Amino acid sequence: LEDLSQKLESMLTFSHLQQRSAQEIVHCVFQLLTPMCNHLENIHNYFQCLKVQEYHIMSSCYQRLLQIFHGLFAWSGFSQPENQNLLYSALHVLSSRLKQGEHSQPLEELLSQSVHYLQNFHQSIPSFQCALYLIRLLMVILEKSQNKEKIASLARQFLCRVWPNISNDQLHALLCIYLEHTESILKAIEEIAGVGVPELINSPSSTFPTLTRHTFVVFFRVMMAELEKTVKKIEPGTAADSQQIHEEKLLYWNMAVRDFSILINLIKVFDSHPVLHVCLKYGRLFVEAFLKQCMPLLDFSFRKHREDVLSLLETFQLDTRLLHHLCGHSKIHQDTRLTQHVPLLKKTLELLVCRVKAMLTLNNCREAFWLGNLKNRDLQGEEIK
Amino acid sequence: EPSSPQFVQMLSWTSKICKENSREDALFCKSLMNLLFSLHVSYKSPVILLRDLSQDIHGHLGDIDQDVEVEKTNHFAIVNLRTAAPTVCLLVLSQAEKVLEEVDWLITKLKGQVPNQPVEKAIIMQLGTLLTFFHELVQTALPSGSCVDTLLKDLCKMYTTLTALVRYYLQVCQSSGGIPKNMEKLVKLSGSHLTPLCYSFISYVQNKSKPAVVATAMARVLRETKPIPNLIFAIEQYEKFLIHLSKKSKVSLMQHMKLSTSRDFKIKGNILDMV
Amino acid sequence: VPILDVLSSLRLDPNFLLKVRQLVMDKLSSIRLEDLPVIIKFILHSVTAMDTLEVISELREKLDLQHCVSSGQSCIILLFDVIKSAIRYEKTISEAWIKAIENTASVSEHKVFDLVMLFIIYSTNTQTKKYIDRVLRNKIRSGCIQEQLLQSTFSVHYLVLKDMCSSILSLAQSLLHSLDQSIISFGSLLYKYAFKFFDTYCQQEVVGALVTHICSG
Amino acid sequence: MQIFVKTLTGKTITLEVEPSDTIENVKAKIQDKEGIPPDQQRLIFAGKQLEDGRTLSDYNIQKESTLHLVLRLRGG
Amino acid sequence: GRWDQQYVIQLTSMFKDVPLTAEEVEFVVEKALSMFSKMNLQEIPPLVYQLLVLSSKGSRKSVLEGIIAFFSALDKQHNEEQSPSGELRHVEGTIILHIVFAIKLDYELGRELVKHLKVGQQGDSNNNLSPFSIALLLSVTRIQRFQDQVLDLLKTSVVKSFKDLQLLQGSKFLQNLVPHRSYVSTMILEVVKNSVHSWDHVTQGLVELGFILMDSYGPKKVLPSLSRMPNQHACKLGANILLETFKIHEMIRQEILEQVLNRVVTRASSPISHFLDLLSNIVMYAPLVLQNCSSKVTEAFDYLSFLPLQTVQR
DNA sequence: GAACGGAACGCCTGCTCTGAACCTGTGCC
DNA sequence: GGCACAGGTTCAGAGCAGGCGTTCCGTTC
Repeated sequence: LEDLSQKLESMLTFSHLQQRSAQEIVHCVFQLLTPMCNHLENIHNYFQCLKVQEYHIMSSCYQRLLQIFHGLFAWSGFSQPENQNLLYSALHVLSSRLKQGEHSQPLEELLSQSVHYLQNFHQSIPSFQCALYLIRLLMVILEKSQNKEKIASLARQFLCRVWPNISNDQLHALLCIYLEHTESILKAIEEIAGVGVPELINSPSSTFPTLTRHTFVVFFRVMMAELEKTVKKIEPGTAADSQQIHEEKLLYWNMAVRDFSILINLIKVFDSHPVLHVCLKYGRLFVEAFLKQCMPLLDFSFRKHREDVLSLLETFQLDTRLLHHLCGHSKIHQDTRLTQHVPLLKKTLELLVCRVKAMLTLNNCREAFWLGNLKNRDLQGEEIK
Repeated sequence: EPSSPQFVQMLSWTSKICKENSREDALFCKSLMNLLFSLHVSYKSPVILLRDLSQDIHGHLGDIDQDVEVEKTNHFAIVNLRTAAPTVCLLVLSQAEKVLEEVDWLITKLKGQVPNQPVEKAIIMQLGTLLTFFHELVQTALPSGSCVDTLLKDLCKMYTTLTALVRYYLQVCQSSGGIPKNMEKLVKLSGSHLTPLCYSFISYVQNKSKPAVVATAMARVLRETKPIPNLIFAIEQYEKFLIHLSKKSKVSLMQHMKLSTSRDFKIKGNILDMV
Repeated sequence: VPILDVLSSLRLDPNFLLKVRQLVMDKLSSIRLEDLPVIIKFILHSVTAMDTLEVISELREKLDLQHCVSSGQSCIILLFDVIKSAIRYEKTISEAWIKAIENTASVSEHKVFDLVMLFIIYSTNTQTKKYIDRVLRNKIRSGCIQEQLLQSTFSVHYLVLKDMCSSILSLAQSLLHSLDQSIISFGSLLYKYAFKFFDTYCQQEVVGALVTHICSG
Repeated sequence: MQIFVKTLTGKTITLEVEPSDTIENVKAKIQDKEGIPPDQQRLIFAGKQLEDGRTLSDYNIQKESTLHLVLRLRGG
Repeated sequence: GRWDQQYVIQLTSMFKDVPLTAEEVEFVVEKALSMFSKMNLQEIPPLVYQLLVLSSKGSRKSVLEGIIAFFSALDKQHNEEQSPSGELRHVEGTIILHIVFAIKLDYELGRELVKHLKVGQQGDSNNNLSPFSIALLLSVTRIQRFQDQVLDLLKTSVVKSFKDLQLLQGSKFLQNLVPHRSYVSTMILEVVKNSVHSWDHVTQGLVELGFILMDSYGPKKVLPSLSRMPNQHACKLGANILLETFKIHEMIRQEILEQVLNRVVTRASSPISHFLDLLSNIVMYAPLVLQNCSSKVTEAFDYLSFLPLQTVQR
């Protein structure tokens, strides 16, 4: 199976192989894998429901199998219709791995049967990588259609289990998969950021484990990136759009902003190179999204829905300030690696200021825009001199 | 011919007219000055010229502190409250830009090489002189119009040029172990005189606030946003490259400069009357 | 028709000219082939600067070029010679044409005449080559211009492009350099059919060009 | 009349021929006095690749003027 | 060890077949290139052949550096002796031809060459180039893969030469600092002046460059100084090249003229003044050739209604 | 000795250079 | 009290440079 996974990886994403077409190889592989490695997969499940070197081997076999399945099912010749008769026979096989009689069945029903079969492995698995392959497999089976909830429950189980080491990138990919399928990204980070704390309270390893003093980094990274990606998707309409839609947009904004505030406040406890490296690199992206896709809405809904906007901006100052402090901190402890990403941040903040000025300028309240220079603090709260 | 005595007496006479006469017309003044630069540059650099003028502007127009007592009209006569604000600011600023083009051009040529010593020396003397120019300008209560935008975009040009000088020095001092004292003194000046004022200037411009098609209003306002940010970005980028050089010199160039001042805003109880 | 010869060759106001232009354009598809080049020549120097996109679109959607299909191929060569005489300098019509067809890149039912014109105008104007280049590189990408058009193109409209060998070959060469194997596929199909239906000189030229792309790129 | 050729080993070689004679004649003489056939030869004067059907009058080639050779091995 | 100046080529060729490091190929090439000075001339090209095919597996930039230093310095020696040719330029031509033909195999050499003579920062274009290097590049041009990059290089090299000279002239400070190097325009005309020595694989490239310049940098914004003044010294150099080329090379005067007339005729949508000024200058040198383009001449006279007035008149 | 940060060659974005015309403001008849 | 010239401004286009995206080597534990 090491050998066969090597060959598929080469072929899709070794000479005697390459003198054949992918279609030929996959066409043969249906007959060369499906019913008889399904037996072997079932046998692994039987074993893993329950000397150590065999266990290591059997885990390796399990991941190699599922890797083969993913390498199979993601073939871009199942996009085109020719290889899809093959897929219909394959699905027939996977469904008939439990139950027979439902012949020439609707495609989607057969998908449900296959994935419902693939559900039952969730507890057997010993290691991370297996889980990941399984999930990626399911997701690429399922896109042939709501169903996110099943992926989400599964991902949450496999983020929440014990996992007796683990490499960061695996987890990165798993949590990307979690968050892009969850209902509410915002309350997800909020839950996880009232839980970034018990890493400090309890264990010098939490109630959401896979969260060592190491692993915080990757959580943070993904929470920042996926949040910034989320809010970028919003389109501000016009005053033709109802106050109602504006209200829910603003609440959405407000939740995202306080989320961001909560994220950034975690820097004082977790000072390092790379956690800083993240908030610098991501903060600017957040703010830019805020400029390009809030400010026009505020221009629209100023004169009616103003007090919300003022609470919003006032709140947003209270981490903007932290970010400026961070820039200063980064300059003082003269760390090349962080300072690289300062000046675009700076430039981005001042541009926020000036955009607000312009925002009032349109609404005929320009003179009210007063400035004040800022006290110089570190991250904790001083007036450093 | 530039070196010919007739060029020389001509230039000198011109300068006497510029030292002598008020002459409250604008264009007349503008034409004289343009004449003067277009001669002078063929003779030698125009910076001490620029310095004298900037001082005279400061003396005539005011200061942002509203409380420093100053007059240096004696230098160059062709100034009033009518003359010097919306005209001569621009003109002298456009001459400074020509200087900064010349110097960035030198610097590119030096990185070309990889002769050097007098090159750098002349560059630094130039830069320091007109850095002093910018000092006397930046303390000034200019108007909210064009000359103010012009100045921001010439500062950006300034800092950028310094950044380029610094980047030159990166590629040198790593090989040898350098920063001759001139450059140090220059950065000392860049910190002390210019930068903190820059921030104070911006306080002035932004706090200074005192019918138009909505789409073209959008065009106007969004054109009005960029330069101050582009300034920031240039400053910070000076600072960043200093850090690098600090790391690769065994010197704190940042012991000279200061914690970068930054700007938080507010809103007040005026919106109420407007609605 | 000889009225149109005369009237085309006269000083007349653009308003009566526009009247008679419509008196022609209503009677386009109701005609034999024999008469069309002298008609079309008149039409090519009846247009304004502002009725250019409208009349190119009107014309291009109205025509057959296939109902007529050894007087057929001979009088279509004369039609194309009339087109060669009008495209050469009147850029207000040539750019109008380029942009009249790029704007009809939505519908994949745009036909032989659209590509014949691409080749002719690519050969014609040294200057507007790269707008054509970019238009076709976007066009090809959309699941538009495909083989079957090229097939019939070179199957019937070969005598016109028989002359424009190196035009085709330059296009092909410029295609095969880049990525997006659709590009490369089409540029290869171009060589194949071009080599197929053309003279032995053309064939000699093709293989020369091919071995050049081989030793070189 | 006398002329020179030099090659990839630096074998300065002296060729006696009339200027009205042609280039393939010199290739024959190279096959004769040096054993190198014509088709492998590539003859140059002063940055011009010399063809067969020409002569030394065509290229203004004169007494003791030095030619250059290489071995154009098709395969190698 | 000291090298018997006669039989050093064979010695050099011995290093060819031994597989060496970069260090040992570097040692041999640097010493063997230092040997160039203390020789007769005519032995050098086949030496260069062996150097090159060895240089295919080692340090090649080093060889080109040494080559160009050698030939640029000696060109300047000749120039100062002027203010020893009929062999010298001949050997140069042959060398150029060798290196072109060797690039014909290995293209990495092409890219390493061009990186060496990449202007990049403009001050490199005041130590990079000589007339000799330029001649090299214009000979290189003939490879269809290299007719873009080389010409973008020469073109943009020439425009930046003029942007420097304009800016230097309009300052005195800079004149008090710098001593005037050579500027690309005058190098290119020395080359053309010295193309009488009659290697003509250049001349097609030259022609091509002249046409590029006049095509690109000719009045199109004109139907300032920055966009105007040093993109007219370009055009003028184009036309100046062609006219000068034309006075020397009686093989070429036909093809120039057919291309020019194609340019004059098909356009006159665009302004083509520079071309007609050129054409007048050409004919006023030697009208006889215009018998040979009698064909295109008479073809124009069928188009001479559809052309506008000024065209026709000049 | 390994990994993570510094580093190089190409394409797209956007920003700038420039021109041209409209329009509106001021001074003189 | 109105008309003409100027100057600002703005838009449209086009062209080009730099930064990030992919891919690899140095430096610091």
